[PDB]
Amino acid sequence: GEEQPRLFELLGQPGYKATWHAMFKGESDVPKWVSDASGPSSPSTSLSLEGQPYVLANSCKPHDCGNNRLLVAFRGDKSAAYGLQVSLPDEPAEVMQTPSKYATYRWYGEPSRQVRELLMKQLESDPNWK
Repeated sequence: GEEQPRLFELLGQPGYKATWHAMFKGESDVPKWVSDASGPSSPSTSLSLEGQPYVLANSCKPHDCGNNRLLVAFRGDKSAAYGLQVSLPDEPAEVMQTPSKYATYRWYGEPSRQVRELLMKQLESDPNWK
């Protein structure tokens, strides 16, 4: 794996910007923060999945970061992107303990099961995520 720019940085580049835009074609009721994907973001990673390259990026909703997470997998060649939006409720307190049991997921780009799993692994890289 190799460090890559953060999502807001990637999306400033003409190539990633265009692939991202294309991902939302035909989608309805997409929150502005998701299509913008301009909020806090930790470093991305380029890696391989069974010999196919992806750039795995993340962001979260400004000022509601823990409860609103975005994970993205761009193909290495930038020809397609796949996305995962994670939503957590505010209550009960145990959401913080086992967020996986409370989360609602929305998928973008019609990812395969294997790409879905790759995106879940990125989410699960947070040591508090369980």
